[PDB]
Amino acid sequence: VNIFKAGADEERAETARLTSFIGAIAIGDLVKSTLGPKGMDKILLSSGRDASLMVTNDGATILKNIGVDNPAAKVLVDMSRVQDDEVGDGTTSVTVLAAELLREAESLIAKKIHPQTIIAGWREATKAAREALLSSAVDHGSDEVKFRQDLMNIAGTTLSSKLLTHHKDHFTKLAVEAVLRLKGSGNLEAIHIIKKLGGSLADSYLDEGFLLDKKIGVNQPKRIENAKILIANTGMDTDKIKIFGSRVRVDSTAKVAEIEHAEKEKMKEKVERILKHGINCFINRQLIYNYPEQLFGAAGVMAIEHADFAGVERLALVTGGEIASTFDHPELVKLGSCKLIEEVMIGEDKLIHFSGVALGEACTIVLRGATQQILDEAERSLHDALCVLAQTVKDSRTVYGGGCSEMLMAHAVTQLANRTPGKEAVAMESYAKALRMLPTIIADNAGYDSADLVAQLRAAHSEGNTTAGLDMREGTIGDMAILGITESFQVKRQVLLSAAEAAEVILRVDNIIKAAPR
Amino acid sequence: VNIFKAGADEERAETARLTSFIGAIAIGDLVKSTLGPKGMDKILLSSGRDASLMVTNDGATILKNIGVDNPAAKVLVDMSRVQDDEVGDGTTSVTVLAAELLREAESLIAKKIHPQTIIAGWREATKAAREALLSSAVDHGSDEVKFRQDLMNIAGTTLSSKLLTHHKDHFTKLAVEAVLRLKGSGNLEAIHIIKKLGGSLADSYL
Amino acid sequence: DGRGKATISNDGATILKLLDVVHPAAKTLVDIAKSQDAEVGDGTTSVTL
Amino acid sequence: GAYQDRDKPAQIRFSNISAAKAVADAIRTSLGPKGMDKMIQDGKGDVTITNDGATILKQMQVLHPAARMLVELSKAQDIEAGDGTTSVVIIAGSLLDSCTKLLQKGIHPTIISESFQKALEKGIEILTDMSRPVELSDRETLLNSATTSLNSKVVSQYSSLLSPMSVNAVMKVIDPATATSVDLRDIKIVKKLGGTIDDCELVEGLVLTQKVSNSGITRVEKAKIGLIQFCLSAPKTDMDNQIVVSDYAQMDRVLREERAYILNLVKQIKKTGCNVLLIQKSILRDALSDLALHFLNKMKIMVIKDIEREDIEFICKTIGTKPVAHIDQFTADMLGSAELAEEVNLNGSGKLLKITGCASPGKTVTIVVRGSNKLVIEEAERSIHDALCVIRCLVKKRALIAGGGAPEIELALRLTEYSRTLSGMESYCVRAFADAMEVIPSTLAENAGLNPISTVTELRNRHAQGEKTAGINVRKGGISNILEELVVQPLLVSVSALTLATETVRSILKIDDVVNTR
Amino acid sequence: SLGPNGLDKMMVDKDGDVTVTNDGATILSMMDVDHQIAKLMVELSKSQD
Amino acid sequence: YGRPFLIIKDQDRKSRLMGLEALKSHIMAAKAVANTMRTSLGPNGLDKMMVDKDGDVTVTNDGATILSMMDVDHQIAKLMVELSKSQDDEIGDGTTGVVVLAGALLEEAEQLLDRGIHPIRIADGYEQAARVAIEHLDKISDSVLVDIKDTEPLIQTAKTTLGSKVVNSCHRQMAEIAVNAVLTVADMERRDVDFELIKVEGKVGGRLEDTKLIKGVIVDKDFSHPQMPKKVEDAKIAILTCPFEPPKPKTKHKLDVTSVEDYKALQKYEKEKFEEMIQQIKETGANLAICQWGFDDEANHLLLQNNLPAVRWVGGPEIELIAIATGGRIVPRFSELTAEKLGFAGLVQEISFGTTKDKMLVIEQCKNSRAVTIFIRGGNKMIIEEAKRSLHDALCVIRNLIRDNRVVYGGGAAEISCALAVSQEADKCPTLEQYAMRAFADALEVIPMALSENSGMNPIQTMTEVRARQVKEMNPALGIDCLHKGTNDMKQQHVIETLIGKKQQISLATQMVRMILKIDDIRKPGE
Amino acid sequence: LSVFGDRSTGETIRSQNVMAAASIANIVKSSLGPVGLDKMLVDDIGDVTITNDGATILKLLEVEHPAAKVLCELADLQDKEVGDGTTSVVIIAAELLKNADELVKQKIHPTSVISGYRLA
Amino acid sequence: PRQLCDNAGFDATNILNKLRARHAQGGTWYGVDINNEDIADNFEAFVWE
Repeated sequence: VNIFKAGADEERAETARLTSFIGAIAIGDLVKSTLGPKGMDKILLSSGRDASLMVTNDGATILKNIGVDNPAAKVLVDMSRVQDDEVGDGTTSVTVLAAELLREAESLIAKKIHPQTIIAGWREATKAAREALLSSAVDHGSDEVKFRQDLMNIAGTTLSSKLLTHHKDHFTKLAVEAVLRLKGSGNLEAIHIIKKLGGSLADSYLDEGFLLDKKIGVNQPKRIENAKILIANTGMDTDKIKIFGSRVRVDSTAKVAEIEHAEKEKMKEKVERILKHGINCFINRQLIYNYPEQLFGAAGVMAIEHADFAGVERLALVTGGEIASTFDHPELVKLGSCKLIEEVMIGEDKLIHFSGVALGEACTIVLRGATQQILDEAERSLHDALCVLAQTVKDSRTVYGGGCSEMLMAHAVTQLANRTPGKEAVAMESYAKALRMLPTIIADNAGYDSADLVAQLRAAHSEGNTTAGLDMREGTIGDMAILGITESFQVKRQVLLSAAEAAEVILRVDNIIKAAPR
Repeated sequence: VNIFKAGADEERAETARLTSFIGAIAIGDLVKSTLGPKGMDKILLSSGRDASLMVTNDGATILKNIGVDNPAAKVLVDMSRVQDDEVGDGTTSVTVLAAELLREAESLIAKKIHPQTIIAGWREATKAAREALLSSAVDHGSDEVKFRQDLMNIAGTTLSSKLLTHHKDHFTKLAVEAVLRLKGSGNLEAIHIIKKLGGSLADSYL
Repeated sequence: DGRGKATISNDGATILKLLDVVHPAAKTLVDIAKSQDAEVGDGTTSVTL
Repeated sequence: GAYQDRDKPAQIRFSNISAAKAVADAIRTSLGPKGMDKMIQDGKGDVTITNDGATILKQMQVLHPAARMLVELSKAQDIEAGDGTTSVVIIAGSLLDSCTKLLQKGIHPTIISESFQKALEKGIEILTDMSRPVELSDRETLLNSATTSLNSKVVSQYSSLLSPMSVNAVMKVIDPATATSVDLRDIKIVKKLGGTIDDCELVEGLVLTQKVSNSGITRVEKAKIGLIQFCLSAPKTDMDNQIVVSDYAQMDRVLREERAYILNLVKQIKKTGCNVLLIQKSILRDALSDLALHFLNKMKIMVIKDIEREDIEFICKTIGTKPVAHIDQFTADMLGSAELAEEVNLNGSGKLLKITGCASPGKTVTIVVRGSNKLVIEEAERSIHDALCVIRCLVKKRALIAGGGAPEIELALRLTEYSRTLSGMESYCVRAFADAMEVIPSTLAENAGLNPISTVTELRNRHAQGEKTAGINVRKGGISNILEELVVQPLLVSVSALTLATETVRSILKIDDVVNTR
Repeated sequence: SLGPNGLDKMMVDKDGDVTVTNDGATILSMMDVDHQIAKLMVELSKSQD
Repeated sequence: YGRPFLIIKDQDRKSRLMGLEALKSHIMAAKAVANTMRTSLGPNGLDKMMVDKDGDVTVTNDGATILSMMDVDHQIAKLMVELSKSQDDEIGDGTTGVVVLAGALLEEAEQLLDRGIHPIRIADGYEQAARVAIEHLDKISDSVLVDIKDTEPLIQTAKTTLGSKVVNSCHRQMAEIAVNAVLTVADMERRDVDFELIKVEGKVGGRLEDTKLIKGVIVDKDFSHPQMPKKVEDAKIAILTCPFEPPKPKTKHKLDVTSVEDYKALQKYEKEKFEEMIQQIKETGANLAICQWGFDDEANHLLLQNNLPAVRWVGGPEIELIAIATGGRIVPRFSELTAEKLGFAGLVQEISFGTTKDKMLVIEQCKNSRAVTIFIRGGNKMIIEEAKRSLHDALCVIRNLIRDNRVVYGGGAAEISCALAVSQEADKCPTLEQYAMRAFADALEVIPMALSENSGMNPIQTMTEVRARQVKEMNPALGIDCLHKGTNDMKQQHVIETLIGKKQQISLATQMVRMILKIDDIRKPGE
Repeated sequence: LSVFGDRSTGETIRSQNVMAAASIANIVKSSLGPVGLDKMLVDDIGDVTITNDGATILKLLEVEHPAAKVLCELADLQDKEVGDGTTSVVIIAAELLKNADELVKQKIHPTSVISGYRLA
Repeated sequence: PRQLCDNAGFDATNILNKLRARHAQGGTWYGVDINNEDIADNFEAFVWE
């Protein structure tokens, strides 16, 4: 008998199961093409935004901008987004990996075993795997040679998936140096990522110093050398007033006349207070009135206004200056100092150059290239590429990729699958088998015959060659240590852990119910 | 560029495969439940015929009465109807068997091996199985005691899936005597089937 | 045609006969083709030009 | 061998190719000395004529995503070169045409790009070889370059007059020494409806579209100019102020004193000796007072209100006169001077301000456009603007190449043998790759209406020993020494075009699917 | 949904939002019933929880 | 002046596309059809499934059927559709690729158009290229005229022609099935054979191998009377048209009975007539009778009363198939039949072919018979239908072979030499037809690429090697190792094909594409 | 391939523009010379306007086709330049258009036409 | 002939300018050749109507 309002649903444990799995399978197979060193990338277009469209390779954004109704899928989309905010790529991996779980798990539904068991064994199976992974990690501490050596190895692995892949060596240095410029700070915001059309992709780079996309004031010096720098947030164009809003009531225009003047003196002395710092460069995120600027021009002192907090962070980071206010104690405030500021023109615009910077703490990467989406996705690539890169600094331990490690886990479970004996062992098989599908998919998009290679790759790991991996430029097994196909342990850990949970939730449900949409 | 008339379709080798494959699997899983000595049966109802309906275990009839859009499934329905013309039950087995053949074949498509090869092995694989199948045959010629003894055995096996199963013994004699009446004549039309309500099923007789 | 039966032609008079004209004066042109076609044939093509 | 299961990508690829080819072929008509401008009517109802493809494409309301990138592609070329936006896209599509060719030729797209990556490396090498280094001081070759760009659009009507105007303007704004990348925005364009394209003018000085505010002062000699920012009206504070009236003598005292305040204001201005007034917008608050104008006109002072904050740098860049925002700062030391300035009278009554002659020569300059059709004026400046751009592009690199397609046929020829040299399937790609370049000369003879195949092959046949100097002539309608035809373009132009296309199509190949979004 | 081996539910909000849970009250909380006695159960568990 | 005016009614909805844009548009349409068909060729090819408007389905590989079932809306497509139909009834398969030849040619043809090249010359050169192809082809053509009684060139050719079809399961048998069938019914004195003499008969059921040609005729009719004995050994046969009832002169005729004795004599005659013809046939000495029309239930029993089984309601064509296969005649009268007109055969026996069905009748005639039937058994209706067409087509090529006993090893070697033969001319071509040459030659190249792609191998790595061998060697007998056999000697591989098949095929294609190139403008009525 | 609109190319629009131009000529061809006969327009609601000068006439006339506006635009400048020739000028251009296209109407290269036109 | 050279894509004017000029005195049956793309005695070329 009808219970809910019209437009409400109740699917119980067969229809509920299937549809959850169907879209999930749709999620996976829609995106499998995009990961793998020989993977592809997708194009996303707005319904109507004058075709706000994005060619994209990262599934998370691919997941981000796709509207899907399957609630279980929306779980996965958010699931990756967490991972995306975790490591950026492998969203590629994580989602598709979780799918094969689901696809294969459904097979056992055909096998008709209580899923409560499936949770248990995989949970057990996972427990062995993450430990098994942990047993395979590699550290490199003060070994700056090998550390920095491997550090670039990590990048290209992450990078040899996006459109920039034809220039991996180039950007490898870029990210490396920039990341080292972070000096153990992880704040990616310390790196600005300036994009502008024009130039080849290869022409993109990172400045030795800093650049700014703002306008100079009135005819202040365009170029400044051995610069003294000041940063503030004290508004000038917004004349400094007394927030409560006192009136000014006067009998005579003389009184207001002098007051306009009085404000002028009030304004003027404030600058001379600024100037008392003996600083030839000043900046503010505030818009600054031109009259004080004329006083600055009267000083022959260059200044820039209205550069938002983020760059201000960058400037303070790169120069060590302390963004300040009211400047009352020049000795108690440390300025910013740089060797040179000059105006350099790029593409179509003059950009604000900061040569000879005090601190390499902040940085900004020049992006020359071909397409908004190219520049956009190139932007998308690096931010994640740095994203792993910082955690690599954060946790300087590594694992070899190229599917091999994942196979090591599967083999480990394959063994524990036997110490199981029971129904769970089947799920142990299922879990391990699903993992082996991932590199198969990679070999798939590489167009080589996966079937033998995984079987052979299983053999060597079953033999014990934990470093034998997969060739992505010739399609065979190989020594990743020789080939540097490595990545963060934390990455694949979250990869495994999150999918494991994702598996848990997707199975545990046995009825979906949709309210009538408003 | 549009080529056909409106409402005409063209699905190529993923969509074609996909929709074809689900239908077969749906067909199988629609019919799997009915086979087995502990098998079940379904209800099929006319949309409107004063609800001309038939609870049924024999899927070919079930296959006959279902309106299906998937032509490959519609292919399968043709498949069984032939079989029912030949042996009547086992349509059950044929139906689900092919679907699982198909379902697994899809996994080879998931395994991404060329279907042409997929054809070749199965054809060969078919060839040996029947050969071995034949090699497993057991004749029974003049051995009337065993023959007749086996003769009834075949029926009950066939009989121990339809509702008569709680009375498999009874009809066992029924048809056995009925068939022995044919003196080798293969014309089932010689047997009449009068049906009428009243009496228990056991009270039905020859 | 609106019936869907396609018809190719190199003889314009045939093409014109296909080309169901609604302008009157043009039909005269169409008539000429028939005459010349009933007389001598291609160049009916030319005849129009 | 390996079996390909899915074809959705391949067809999706083909879809893009068909789109791109359709797009380029549509644009194909407009190019070169025989280029043919096109027209679009906006859905909002606007109407535009254009010969430059980029503007066509920015007018293009393309539905299909791929060419939208191609549209974007040209904008970078426009942000790079200015013409060949014409040429570049037809190169782009032609590549995909052969890229289509290879697709049913079964070759995996990835290798194509690297083959193209190799293919470009040869060409950029070759183009470097064939170019002609030229110092910037040779005015005529710049002029030779100029009309070569110019005889591509309608402005060819007064090309012979237009080209010198352009180059001279560049010379006046550039430094002929640093060989830097001087911005064009320091050049002003004046779209003045009416007149004749012949009557389009250069101004070695300053011109403002706005109109005077004085009735009686029309022409000024030996003008001493002043630009003032602070308003000239009733003094109104940034914060809330109000005169209170409670007594008798408040009336006139207020009444008299505002004028007195205004009086001294003007009195100081006259005391400075300036004679021409510049007033910005003060839309936040009061502007120039009517009363002051009464005084200034009584003081017989040229005056202009409503000066855009954006232009102010250019103007002081133009006039070399720092503005003033406070009275005390307003001083003859900053007072600019001009030999003459006044408002011209055209359009019957479309009256315009002119400032010729400045004691401080700013690098900047302005450009006058006259002519009948409103749309033709806009297209003219587009042609003028790009005319500047290519010169600046030429300023970037002191190397010169003949236009008229000769580099392309050389390249394809040069590619033809090098492709023969290279073994592997890559040869075909390069074989195809060269065959892509084959299109442009064919397009010329098309727009020349000449037998393209006979000509271009003969162009190849000659060019087998008829190197880059020789090529198809438009004026004679045959094949001749284009250098002797003085039809020459800077190296980077095709370089950028060639480079930009290469990266994009590589990105084109990596596409496999488009997913409709929310 | 009861017991360690119980298996829980996923709810879909009117605005397209989702939730997976086992807490029966919350299960009923997200549920949009129309039958009156059903609502009593919903508040029943809610009051109980 | 400027103001609206009507030239054609519905001028609003009279759309019109002209020139190159229309040209390419057709090319775009053409490629779709090409890409539609590419997969359908060759032993590794995969066939399509069509769905009828009345909801029926059909799976097939014969492109003619595929297109015949296809409902397009683009007009040029229909030209392609009938094109294949024209080719099939002309030769047969090869239709497996006939259109594929056209469009790829058209696809590259546009490449010339993209070079601005005028279609007229493009029409010109390809035709010359076509003539070039055939005179090269027949020069390098092999012949089976030189063969002895052609038992197993044809078997190979049948084997070849069936490797494209799903009936390849036991196709060797069916290869034998056809060759016996055709040789029996052939007129070597004529070089022709009517397909009417062939009776296709496929009844669902049994295995494919249960398909069996019948040196005789099978009847979809049972016994006139159920008590009539199922088998008959001797075959003294009567072939009748006049149904076993009172004759009735079909001019408006009626009797006007008046008296008692008027009733009785007719009543008396009523039975008396039946005995007469019952006597009449009996005196003929036949053993079995057959009637086209009806029986009277009375005389039927009376006919059963004298152990003379007959067949009632026999369709026309078959009766003569009976007659000629028996050598027998058709008599419309009882009196005029004599034993000489009687048919004779080896055996007639009804078959309870269905496990649960009514039955069929077969006539195992044992003498020579210019008509014959094939009986098909198998598991699916469409499978029967696929077999029939496949079997039907295999007949034609042997018939086609009957017309011309000169063939070439198939497998893609043939045309391969041609483009090379074409290409060699292209150097002595001179001008722009020179471009036209390599264009079509390049156009011709696709078919092997279709094969190897359907073979899953690298198409180009294959043919490039394939050419060079046929470049290095002079033997034009190296095609595509379709079934993965390391020998390119398709002659030894026995993959062979009649000269005409390709000969008509490409020659057909050329003329069509000529028209295809020939048109520029279309005025489509709005629907 | 553009949404919300097709395109026309070559002779079609070429001829179409000529029809647009000629129409405008025929719009005013009766208002010139010492025998010119004035034009008048019932506006939409009876506020009519008799006038023989095209620039007013053109200005007051709704136009949708682009090039016609160009002539419509062109005349006003002449109105902003002369005052009459409104009797003549627009008639001149389209006729100059008329024959020019006719040469093009066979094959003649437009830019080739322009140069002599410039020379003219 | 002008249509011909268009349908042949030829510079009919130069041909025509050649055509009329050579048709001043030099011979009646000179005319368009498609393949030679220029004047010829089509009569001796057997272009006979």
